[PDB]
Amino acid sequence: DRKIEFSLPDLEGRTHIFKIHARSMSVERDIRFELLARLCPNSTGAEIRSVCTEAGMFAIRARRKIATEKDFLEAVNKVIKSYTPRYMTYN
Amino acid sequence: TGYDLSASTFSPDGRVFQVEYAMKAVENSSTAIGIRCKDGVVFGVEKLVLSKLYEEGSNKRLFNVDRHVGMAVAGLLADARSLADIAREEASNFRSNFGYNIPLKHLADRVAMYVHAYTLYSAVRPFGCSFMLGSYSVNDGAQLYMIDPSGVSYGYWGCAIGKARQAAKTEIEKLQMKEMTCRDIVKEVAKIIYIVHDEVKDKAFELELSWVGELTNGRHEIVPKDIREEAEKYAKESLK
Amino acid sequence: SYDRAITVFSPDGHLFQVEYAQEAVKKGSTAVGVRGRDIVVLGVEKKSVAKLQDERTVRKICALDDNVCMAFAGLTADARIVINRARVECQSHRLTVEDPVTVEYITRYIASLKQRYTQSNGRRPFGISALIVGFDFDGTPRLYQTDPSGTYHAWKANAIGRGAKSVREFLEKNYTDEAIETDDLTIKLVIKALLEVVQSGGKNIELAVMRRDQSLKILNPEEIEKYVVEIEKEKEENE
Amino acid sequence: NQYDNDVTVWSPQGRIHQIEYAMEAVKQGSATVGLKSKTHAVLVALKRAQSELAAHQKKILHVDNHIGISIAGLTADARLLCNFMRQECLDSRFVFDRPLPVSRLVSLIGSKTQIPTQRYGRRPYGVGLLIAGYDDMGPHIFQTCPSANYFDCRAMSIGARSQSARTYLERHMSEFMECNLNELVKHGLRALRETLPAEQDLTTKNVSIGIVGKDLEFTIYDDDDVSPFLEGLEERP
Amino acid sequence: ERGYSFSLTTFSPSGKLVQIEYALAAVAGGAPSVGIKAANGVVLATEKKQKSILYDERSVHKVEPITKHIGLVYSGMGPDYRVLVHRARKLAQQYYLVYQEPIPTAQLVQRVASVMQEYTQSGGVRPFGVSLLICGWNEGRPYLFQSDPSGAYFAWKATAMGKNYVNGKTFLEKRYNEDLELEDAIHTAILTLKESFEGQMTEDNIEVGICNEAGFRRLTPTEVKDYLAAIA
Amino acid sequence: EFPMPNEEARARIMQIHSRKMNVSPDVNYEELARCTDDFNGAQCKAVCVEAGMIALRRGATELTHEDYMEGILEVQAKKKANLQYYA
Amino acid sequence: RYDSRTTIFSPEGRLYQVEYAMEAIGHAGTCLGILANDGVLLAAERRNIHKLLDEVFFSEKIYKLNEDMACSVAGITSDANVLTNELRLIAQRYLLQYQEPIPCEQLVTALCDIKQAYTQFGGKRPFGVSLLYIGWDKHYGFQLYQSDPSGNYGGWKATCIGNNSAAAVSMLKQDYKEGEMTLKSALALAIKVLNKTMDVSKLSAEKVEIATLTRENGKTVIRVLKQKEVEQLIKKHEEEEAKAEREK
Amino acid sequence: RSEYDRGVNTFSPEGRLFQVEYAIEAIKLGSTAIGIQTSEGVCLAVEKRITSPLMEPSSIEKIVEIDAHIGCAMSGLIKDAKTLIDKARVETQNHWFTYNETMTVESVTQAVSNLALQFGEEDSRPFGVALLFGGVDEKGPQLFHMDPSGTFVQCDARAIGSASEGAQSSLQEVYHKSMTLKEAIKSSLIILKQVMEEKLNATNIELATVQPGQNFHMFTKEELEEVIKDI
Amino acid sequence: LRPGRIDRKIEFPPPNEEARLDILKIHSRKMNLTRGINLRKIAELMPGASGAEVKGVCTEAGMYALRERRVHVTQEDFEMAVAKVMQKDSEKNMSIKKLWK
Amino acid sequence: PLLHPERFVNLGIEPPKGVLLFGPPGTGKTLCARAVANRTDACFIRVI
Amino acid sequence: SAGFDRHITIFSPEGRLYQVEYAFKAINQGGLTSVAVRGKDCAVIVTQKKVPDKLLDSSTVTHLFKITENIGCVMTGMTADSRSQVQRARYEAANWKYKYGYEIPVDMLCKRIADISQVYTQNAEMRPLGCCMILIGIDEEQGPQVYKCDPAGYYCGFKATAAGVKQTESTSFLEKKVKKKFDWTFEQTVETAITCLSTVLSIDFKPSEIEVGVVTVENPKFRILTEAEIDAHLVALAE
Ligand SMILES: Nc1ncnc2c1ncn2[C@@H]1O[C@H](COP(=O)(O)OP(=O)(O)OP(=O)(O)O)[C@@H](O)[C@H]1O
Ligand SMILES: [Mg+2]
Repeated sequence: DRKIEFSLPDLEGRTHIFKIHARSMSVERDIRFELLARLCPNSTGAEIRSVCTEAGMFAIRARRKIATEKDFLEAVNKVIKSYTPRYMTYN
Repeated sequence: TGYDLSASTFSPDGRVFQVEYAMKAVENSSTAIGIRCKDGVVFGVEKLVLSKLYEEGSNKRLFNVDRHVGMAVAGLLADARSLADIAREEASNFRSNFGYNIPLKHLADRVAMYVHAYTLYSAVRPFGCSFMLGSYSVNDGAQLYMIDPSGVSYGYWGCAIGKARQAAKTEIEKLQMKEMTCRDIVKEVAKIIYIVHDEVKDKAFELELSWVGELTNGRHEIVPKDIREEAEKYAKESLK
Repeated sequence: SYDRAITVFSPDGHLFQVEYAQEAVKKGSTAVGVRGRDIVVLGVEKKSVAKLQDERTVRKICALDDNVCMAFAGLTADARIVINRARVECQSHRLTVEDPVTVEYITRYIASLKQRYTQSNGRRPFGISALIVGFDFDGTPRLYQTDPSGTYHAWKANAIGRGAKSVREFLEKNYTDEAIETDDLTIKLVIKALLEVVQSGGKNIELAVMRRDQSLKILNPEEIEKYVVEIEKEKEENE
Repeated sequence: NQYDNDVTVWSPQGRIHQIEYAMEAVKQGSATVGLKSKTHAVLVALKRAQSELAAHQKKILHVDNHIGISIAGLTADARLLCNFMRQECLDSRFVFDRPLPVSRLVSLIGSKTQIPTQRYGRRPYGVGLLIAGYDDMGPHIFQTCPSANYFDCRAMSIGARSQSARTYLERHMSEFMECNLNELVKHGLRALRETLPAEQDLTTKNVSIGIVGKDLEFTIYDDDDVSPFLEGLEERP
Repeated sequence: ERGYSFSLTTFSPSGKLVQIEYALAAVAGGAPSVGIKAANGVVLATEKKQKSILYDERSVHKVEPITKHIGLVYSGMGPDYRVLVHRARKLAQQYYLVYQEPIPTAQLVQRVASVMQEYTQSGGVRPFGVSLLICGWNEGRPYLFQSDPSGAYFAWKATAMGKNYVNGKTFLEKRYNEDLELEDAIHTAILTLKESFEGQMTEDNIEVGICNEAGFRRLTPTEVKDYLAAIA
Repeated sequence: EFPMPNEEARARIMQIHSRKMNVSPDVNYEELARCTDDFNGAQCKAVCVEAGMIALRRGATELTHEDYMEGILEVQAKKKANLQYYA
Repeated sequence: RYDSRTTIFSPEGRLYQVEYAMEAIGHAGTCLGILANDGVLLAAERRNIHKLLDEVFFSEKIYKLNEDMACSVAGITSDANVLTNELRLIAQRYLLQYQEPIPCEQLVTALCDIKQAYTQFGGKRPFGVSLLYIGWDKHYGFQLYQSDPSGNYGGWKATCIGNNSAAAVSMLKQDYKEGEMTLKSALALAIKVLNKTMDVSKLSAEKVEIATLTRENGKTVIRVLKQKEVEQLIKKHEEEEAKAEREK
Repeated sequence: RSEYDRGVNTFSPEGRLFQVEYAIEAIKLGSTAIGIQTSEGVCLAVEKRITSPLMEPSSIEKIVEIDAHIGCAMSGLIKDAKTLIDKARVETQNHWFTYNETMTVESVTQAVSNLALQFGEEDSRPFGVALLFGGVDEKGPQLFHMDPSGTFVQCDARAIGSASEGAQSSLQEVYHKSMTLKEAIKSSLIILKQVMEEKLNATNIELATVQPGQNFHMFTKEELEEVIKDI
Repeated sequence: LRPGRIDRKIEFPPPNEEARLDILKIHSRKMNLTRGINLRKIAELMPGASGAEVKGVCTEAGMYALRERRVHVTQEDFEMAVAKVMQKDSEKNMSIKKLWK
Repeated sequence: PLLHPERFVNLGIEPPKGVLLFGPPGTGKTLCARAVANRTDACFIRVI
Repeated sequence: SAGFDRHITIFSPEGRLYQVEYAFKAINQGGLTSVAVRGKDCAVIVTQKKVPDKLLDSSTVTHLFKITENIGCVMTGMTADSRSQVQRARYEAANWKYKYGYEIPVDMLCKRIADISQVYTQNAEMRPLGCCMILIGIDEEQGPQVYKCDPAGYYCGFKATAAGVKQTESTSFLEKKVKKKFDWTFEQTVETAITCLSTVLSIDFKPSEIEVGVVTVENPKFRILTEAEIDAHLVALAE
């Protein structure tokens, strides 16, 4: 009877998912999760969890116990962007 | 399927499907009838009022092509209005280039050829309206031509177009239009229009009449209210 | 399904045909351009032409006007058309305005022509990227790159074509004010830029050198040999 | 099905689905109410603001001293149609030195809009117009749907959530003719307010009023000019 | 490669303009037509069979003249042959107006082929489903060319087109000699059509025309009758 | 033959499946039937049910026509937003 | 697929229709040209050698464009005729405007521009004709110019277009002596190459056309070799081959 | 949707043109542009989005001089933005020529939207770029935002670009009508630093203001360092 | 075809003249060749042939002797078999052949 | 409907008896189903 | 094979134009049959006049259209396309008369008509007119002439001919009839046409359903037989 569509999360939803999947993470206090949500334009919650996991992995790679915002940026790059002249046309 | 997407593609059995589809669009519209008197032509269409907010005459289907020519469209109203504009342009051009009123046969032929030209190209679609042309002049009498989306047009002694085409035809055959005048035949037209009306599927309608004949000195005009009301009364006298 | 028409936007707002035109540029030989205080240089790799063919007709660096020159990437067929229209444009601009054409103006017109060719169906985008430089600013050296999309940019130093990323990283690493303080050092810098992606001997590096209020000077093989010998001397000194 | 891509294709049922879809595009716009008394033809529109601190969009446009419209649909098509009607009214003023009658202008709009609904090359004009004006035959309220079929209405309402306004106008049809300007505007505001959800209310920042009268030219009331009409309205039950 | 067999302005991955070969196949499914060039003249012969005796044989002629010294024979679609012959006549008259000399057969063939090519370069225009066989007598030497929908033209000494063209070609190079004359060429055309002809060859069923120095003329049914009687 | 319900059929179906629910007299079922082209009887019943739930979501004691239109939207999983180019 | 029309760019950035047009060139008959110190020549193979086919033009593959230019042809016959007619038109237009013969490269550039325009604008298929050019001009003298269906040209000393092009070009590069070839040596090399470039043995003279360009007293006479000299070259190559196998 | 989104001439069953919305999606790929309209003037702050240190920072254009009294902020396709900006300049020059007066921001924005409306109206595709027109006129300082559909509306403080949503929300939280130019610049720079991936400095943004009396001022490097000091 | 799965790609080109002579001598070993048999000329008369065609030539040369009811084959039988086996099919329509100049 | 059937029977509303959770993979439909099973307080049957 | 029948300009693999064949099949949609017979000094055409409605004006249902005074036609097929084709034919005849003086011969007339049909069938712009055109007219030095000429653009002269749904059977009947040489008189020509149509239709041929037009050498004017002459011909035919 009822058909519920699970569309891709919006910016508020993506920020909420980022907060959900980083609550147990050993992160810094200054991480702008809104920026991370905006850097994943069309990404599911599973991709957000993958981004958080990859940020933790990056901060583990170097012997650090806290995942900084740089690690989250690198994780976003590796998860979303990995899988410039094209972006040169847009500004 | 496959051959019905464009108006320029012939079917394997050899029929332009788009024209038939446009015909089916006309059949989906309300009934419009025209009866030729012994001395004129009378038009009557069943104009449904879709919403009560309308203005008792909005989007009327009775169009004056010229002083003597009237059109009683049934079908897609935008296409009908465009075709009325084309017919008016053709009549004006004929009058300007020849000096006299365009004969109904010639006007019907030209407007039909304009209609048929829109079933020849893929970039255009056939007209979704069917219309009938009526006029009177002492030189050539009363004429009534019906043109459908195909572009075919021959004269009619009495014709109907719309949903209840068939019932209007069965009832109009039992009328001796060859000898009756345009006075009582208007009451007859109202009665037939009232017979061909579902009234349980169509909520309401506003009956509008039109005629052209000897009593209207050869001109086409809206039927006067002071006799349209009596035509309506005769229609109510008939139980259906 | 959104990459078969130039005038169709993808759901994420991408004109994929334009990016596919960009992809043709990366399949061309690299062109390196860096501007100095009194010098503008256009490095170009050669494809080591066949033993039985004449190089005179495989010219890749051409001058639009007497003091503006461009090096392209991508297909030569589109590049020749672009260069011809640019020459006609600079001559026409000289006709209407007696001032000589500006490198900025010629770059803008080339970008406009490319944009007009990527604006409707039935017109394939110009799959060439041009490195336009010149002293047309009447005392100021300028360098410009036109993407096949229709956008142009001013670069202190830039590379196009195959291996452009490596040369761009190299130049970003060592394009300094001290590196381009003299013409010889700038030409040497072009040489080191082209050496990494084009590993070969001579005649595989073509350099176009234009001085202030001068004409285009395509360096002969002897000159590039002497410069590469100088670079070898510098690197042996480093070791 | 596969008869849903072009205006020049006919469905087997005898319908043109592109025209029906264009007719739906009116419902994507805000509700607009237009109604006429014996001497005045008022139209009231609800304005949506994209952001809180963005100005409310213009919904009632000026065409001539005796022609005013309220747009409900595509902004591009609405502005194109408004420009066309402004040009036609200017041409009529220049050639005949008389105001263009509302019926003739509406017929011209129907004729112009019909062409995109018949030949390939451009989509139908996906905007519904509530044309109001004065001429020798009295006030007029025309509704021009994108199907190129226009209706002469006593009190029409188009746009999103316009059925409540249409029902209210249907209920109070009789009183409209014998009403002054203030009562006509109040009835239009009530019809518009019937469209709003329970939480929202008729404020001065999202309501525009356009009036054409016997001796009153077209005037568009926005913001504080709406307040004289807005005050005095009975609170919704 | 069925996906590239529709458009005329696209190349197959193998590089074949498929619609041209399709038009050629339509040509080869047409009525037989044979032309032989003799040392003194050129002979054009096509079979003209109606589905019934109900058809006036003399109303439509497959062999038509372009100038006083140029003929036309075809194998394929007649309606396309009519526009082709009209264009050939216009081109010949234009050349005559410009140069005040009867147009050379090679030049006429080249211009006609250029007309044929004009319909093979854009979508929405169909290639001419007919191949022409062009006679001529220029500078005291006979001419014979074939123009294809592809736009290619050659200089056939003697060839057979249309249905069963392979059989006609095999008959040629057997009974064809380079040093024949007009009557032997007419006879060779008669037999070449004969083995590509179903049924009796009546004076109405076969239309021929010689193209010697006196100019091109369509042989009247009497001449065809006596020539056939000599052959039979 | 069981055909897809037409305008009158759809209006009648919505009337039948809204009989048990407190519905405003102002609902125009004819307008609803026009708005639900290519709807089967099950989809019309779902329209009525979803209209009821949309009324219940707002805490409304009685249904409205706009509730029915929103239920029509929700039946086909469509979501309506204020498009920035539709004004 | 991304070959529906020429204007389509592949995701890799390749004009698939253009590449299709070039790959289709190998269907054409073998054409080659050798640049020598004293002149330049062209050599062509007649695919159609039917005895029922009369040879009236004697220039079906090699066309004269200007008083000092000539071109060989390989590709679609209709496109070939169109390009050669346009070549003559451009040549005469330049002659009318400047009153001097075209410097060869300008005319080749004009054709290449036309071909590029055809491969760029929609609704037009690329010209499936690759044609070689020969000519002499006051600026660089004898030149051999190559044209591709995409409009990319290039100066060359010796090439081959058509059937088995790669083998002919490879053996050209193997046994061409730069700056030491005379017109007689160029003719001998062309005959040697055409012998095994085509599968047909004995290199029949009727199946091969050769045209040579010479600079005599400032006249630039274009000569198409008649059957007699072609047969003489064939017998010369046969006797050379017999001498070569004498070592065996 | 795939059968309804292959052209601007096709209507979706919802009535939406599923090609204008893709053009709106295109503007989301550009760098964030922020404009605030205050009584003292209009400020425009954008993100440079530099891709290489060798590129000249002034080469790419995000804020431009439409006229001496109007500045425009860009977000989206470079080519479409350049075409629209040139059209704005030409139209403002035409208005000055014909009427001997500076065009209102309303009128120049309408003129640009007139070109933005012709996306297949038979004299192509929608212009995938959003413009923020800011300037002063006889009505005072004004800010206008235009979208690819040509829909243009006055905005008190509009943010467009990659971070349009978050910057717009913080703008709603931080904007009031009694704001002066200095606090407008400070708040806009703070919001930009909040929504910018890279650390805010003087080379990764350009700031421009238009105040009554003064002309279009684009902040220089020294002025940029001065204003980013306190933030 | 990647190495590790197909380590060596061995190509079988059509036999050359010496290879064709070897195949002819292999497939005519049990045949009663006449004194005037020069199998090298038969190899030369089969340019660009395949090993199966070389064997088919021997088979047809023997079948000619079978037709004539003899157990020996002559050079003429081999020459006629060369023509019967190596008979190709051409375009047969000069129209199609002349599309490409 | 399971926890508070009174909110529906009073208004005569028959609740839907089925849901189709559809969307792109990874959007969280299975997560929502697991959350439903976590607080269903009734018989939850996962069909293999 | 079956995918090539959607565009008129596309050739079938066997070399056929399926759209033209479909247009030919569209001729039978009218459900009518027309037959034309040529006598020694007259040409007679008869055709069905189906009026399946009492309210139709039988005067306006006539399929006999007069191109000119000495040229007549009968149009079988789809009605609107046939009417368009006759208007085109009248225009062509009037233009020929204006441009060359003497009246257009029948063969030339619908040879021009067939040329129009052929250019329609070559360039894919409009669908071919699904209507067969049968022409008559007395021409000097050649006697009576009747030419049938079709949507494909194929025109021919006929001693007798017919087109419509019942075409093959009528042509077979005429083959059986036009093999016995006899005086093809006006009376005999009309009688044989009526017998052809009646036998192929197996209908008693009430005079109200057949309409006949004939041109004669004695009276070279297209004349449509009214009810009285048609009935007289039928009764002379029966006895
Ligand atoms: N909205 C969300 N909020 C939080 N986490 C989410 C959300 N959506 C997905 N996730 C995370 O993504 C993971 C995988 O998602 P899930 O298993 O629900 O996928 P699904 O939508 O059912 O897709 P599939 O089509 O593969 O079945 C979950 O375990 C959860 O951690
Ligand atoms: Mg799951």
